[PDB]
Amino acid sequence: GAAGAPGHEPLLGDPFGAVLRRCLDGGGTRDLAFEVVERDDGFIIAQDAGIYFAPPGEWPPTEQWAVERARGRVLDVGCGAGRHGLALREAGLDVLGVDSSPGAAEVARERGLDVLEARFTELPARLPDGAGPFDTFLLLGNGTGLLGTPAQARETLGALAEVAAPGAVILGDGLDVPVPPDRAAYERWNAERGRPEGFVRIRLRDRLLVGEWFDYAMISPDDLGRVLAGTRWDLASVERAGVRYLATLRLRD
Amino acid sequence: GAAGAPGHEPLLGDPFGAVLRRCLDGGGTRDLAFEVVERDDGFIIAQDAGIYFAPPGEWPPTEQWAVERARGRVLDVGCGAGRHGLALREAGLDVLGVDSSPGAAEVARERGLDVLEARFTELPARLPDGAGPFDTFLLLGNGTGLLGTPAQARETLGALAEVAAPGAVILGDGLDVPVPPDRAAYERWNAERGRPEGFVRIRLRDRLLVGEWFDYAMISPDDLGRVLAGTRWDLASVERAGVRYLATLRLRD
Ligand SMILES: CN1CCCC[C@H]1C(=O)N[C@@H]1CO[C@@]2(C[C@H]3OC(=O)c4cc5c(O)c6c(cc5c(c43)O2)[C@@H](O)CCC6=O)[C@]1(O)Cn1cnc2[nH]c(N)nc(=O)c21
Ligand SMILES: CN1CCCC[C@H]1C(=O)N[C@@H]1CO[C@@]2(C[C@H]3OC(=O)c4cc5c(O)c6c(cc5c(c43)O2)[C@@H](O)CCC6=O)[C@]1(O)Cn1cnc2[nH]c(N)nc(=O)c21
Ligand SMILES: [Cl-]
Ligand SMILES: [Cl-]
Ligand SMILES: [Cl-]
Ligand SMILES: [Cl-]
Ligand SMILES: [Cl-]
Ligand SMILES: [Cl-]
Ligand SMILES: [Cl-]
Ligand SMILES: [Cl-]
Repeated sequence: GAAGAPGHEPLLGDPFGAVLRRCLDGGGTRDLAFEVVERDDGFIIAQDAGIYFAPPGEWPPTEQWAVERARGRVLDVGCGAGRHGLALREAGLDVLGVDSSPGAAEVARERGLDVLEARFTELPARLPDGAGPFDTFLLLGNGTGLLGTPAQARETLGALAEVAAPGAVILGDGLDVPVPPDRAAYERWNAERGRPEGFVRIRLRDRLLVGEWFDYAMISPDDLGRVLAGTRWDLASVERAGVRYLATLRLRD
Repeated sequence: GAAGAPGHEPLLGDPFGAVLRRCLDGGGTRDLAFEVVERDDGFIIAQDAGIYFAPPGEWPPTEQWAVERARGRVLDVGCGAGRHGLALREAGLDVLGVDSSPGAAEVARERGLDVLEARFTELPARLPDGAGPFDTFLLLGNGTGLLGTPAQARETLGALAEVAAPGAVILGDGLDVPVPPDRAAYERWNAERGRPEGFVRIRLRDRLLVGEWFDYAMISPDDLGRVLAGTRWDLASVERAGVRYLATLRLRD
């Protein structure tokens, strides 16, 4: 049974940024605020917003490796509260963040990171002329699964190519997870609806705010190679730590 | 917009116990599993399930005081994963827990607490003859707000009276919180619907499980005294720590 009644129901908004702002205001520690995710079948999962404020030593190893390898002019793509870009800025690198959540951008700015609020496909138009071109793009925090469906992902990758320096790389992490029977049932629903395998349609919920539906996935390295076919990016290497991986994508002409 | 479609929608079940079981299986530490609460207007809040496995030193002070004052035969009413009763059992007391969630009861049992799975009003019928009568009842974890609406609360208090020893006490904690404009709007909806002030109608959500709707409240000490009028329990004392309080209710003939 669905909750809500006309006049007493959740409103479209920025729950992601609201959660981050509450967490920051409380000290940016764990167990202060939680990100809640609802799938389009009503599946509910949550995450502690403190992970967006954790120091480099507490990140998954795939994220640590990406930040240890970053060089040159860096774009932190979907920077959240800025944890990756902030670490690079303190290490002396030229770093810019981009996030679509207005509240997330404000939090990241408050912490000290320059951030453009924009959808990724809008980057070539909204960036200043003096920004970039970028040598390293960060797509961290299951970044490869936040590119969207293959269509959307190739559109984002094309925008990144337009603002990339020759020889640029994407350092993007992802998840290669087993499929429980629950998840297999959802994949059957994807096929009935003519949707790509591996993707879920989810949104964030917080208090009486709901976010817009977006596509999310745990993409294996092999499925990532198929997305890159037709784009200027090549999968160059993959390193694994358990179910996580860090992929290096290399740009060509 | 509501999530879910016929055939791909959440099912009635025991999300509370599912969350506790996942947390225990991971070591019972923080940031493993989260309790997600949905109000009947779609308001979403979450809590870390690790709080149900925390040691006495990490509890709110009102809960610590109640366990420090417990004496005699103890009933832990709504014992969750058993944290309060387990602490008393290790200190040498005769303790029994009661919870309505089958999964919660199993977790508490696995940790070492004797637990009856029952609704509170069923206690006189379901308890063995050799159990009790009880000198101390624990209602901890905003316990006074989990008694339900005044009607339900007086029914529970009557059941506890039937299994109480002469001179028994309830040690019950609660929350005396300010009312934000959001919450004031919900209180106006309560009045439109002929519902008691202070109560919210909520349910738990986890994965594709939903729990039953139940009533929940943050009741001030003065409102608690009104509930007790008509029952054999008297509000004897209140001690405060911030917005939390610990009330001692004393049984009379
Ligand atoms: C992380 N936070 C930082 C400060 C320390 C405390 C903590 C916190 O704020 N909430 C923690 C998180 O879970 C608690 C317990 C939890 O168990 C449920 O099933 C449930 C239903 C809930 C529910 O329906 C509602 C609310 C809160 C609900 C709630 C719960 O909240 C309202 O807030 C909005 C309106 C509404 O409908 C808390 O333990 C209660 N709590 C304890 N101290 C409190 N102080 C104030 N001011 N508000 C509180 O709520 C509160
Ligand atoms: C607390 N846990 C203990 C072990 C360590 C990891 C952690 C954990 O299990 N999930 C953590 C918690 O948030 C993550 C990130 C988070 O961000 C979102 O917006 C979101 C949508 C999600 C979503 O729609 C779905 C799922 C998971 C979603 C999810 C997220 O999950 C599926 O699980 C069910 C089906 C589905 O629709 C995680 O970071 C991803 N993650 C990282 N390692 C993982 N290992 C496996 N086996 N599964 C994972 O998921 C995973
Ligand atoms: Cl988490
Ligand atoms: Cl450099
Ligand atoms: Cl900025
Ligand atoms: Cl596609
Ligand atoms: Cl919590
Ligand atoms: Cl004793
Ligand atoms: Cl038992
Ligand atoms: Cl009532």
